Amino acid sequence: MPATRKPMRYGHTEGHTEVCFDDSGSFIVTCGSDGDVRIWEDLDDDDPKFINVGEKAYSCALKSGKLVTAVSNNTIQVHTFPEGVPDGILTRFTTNANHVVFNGDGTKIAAGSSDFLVKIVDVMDSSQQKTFRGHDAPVLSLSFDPKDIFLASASCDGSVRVWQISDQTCAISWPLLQKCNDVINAKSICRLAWQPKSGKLLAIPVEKSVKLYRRESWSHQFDLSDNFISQTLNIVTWSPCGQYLAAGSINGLIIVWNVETKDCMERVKHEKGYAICGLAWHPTCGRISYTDAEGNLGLLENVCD
Repeated sequence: MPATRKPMRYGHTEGHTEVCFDDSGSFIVTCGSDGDVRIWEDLDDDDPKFINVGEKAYSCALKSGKLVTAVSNNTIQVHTFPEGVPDGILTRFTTNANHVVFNGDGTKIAAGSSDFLVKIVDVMDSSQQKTFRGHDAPVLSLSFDPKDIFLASASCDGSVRVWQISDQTCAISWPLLQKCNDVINAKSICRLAWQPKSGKLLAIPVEKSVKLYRRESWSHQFDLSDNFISQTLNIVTWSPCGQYLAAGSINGLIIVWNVETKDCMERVKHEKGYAICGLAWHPTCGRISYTDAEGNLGLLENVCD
């Protein structure tokens, strides 16, 4: 039986919209350009709990009861979650940040901004910060190595780079992306993702494929492709076991692969063809939540049934 696509529902105003599951897996958590973070029981929840994090949210990450958001006063801030108690400011940039992520155990965050910088900050001690310098245009996306050795970044300068966290050096850079000056002009936000457990592979959406590179050697392993992908892939996310990978395209396609066998497990088309800009795998079940550039929220169930 194929994955069942519940009907998408309105989540936020139009614009970039992110999604994850809460720590328990019982809730879907979205954040959007209206500056709200919404907490949904499911897609039938007509009264989701809200956290007003600012006038506009660019990105949100959630781990172990800490909600970290990039908002339009150029700060990276913290709230407790789901309570929503303000818990301070972790760092700032001279412009907005475009992505913020937690590391594997939730003790660190990384953020990337339109002033080209990447910063890692200790969640419990904002005085502990590391800055990664080298990108020549806005940073689009970040992903932590689960082994806490490396951090990957994708940028409007056309590069995907891997950084060594301990000394902030650049271990490798692949010129895989199209160049542009502003995030609004990016063909793809290239929401790349490290493989969860071993971190053996880094998955990068590039044109109509997902490219898999091996850690430490930075060698290309193989690509995941499909005849149904007709427009650029925007975002990937792994199943928590590291065995499956989902990708979302700029024209609304969601596709799932078994990464070991490269078998295609699922394909789901967006009814209106909006770009997938948020995508998340449930922590324990075959369930994938996703959000699109129009602010809508969807849910796939019985994934890889």
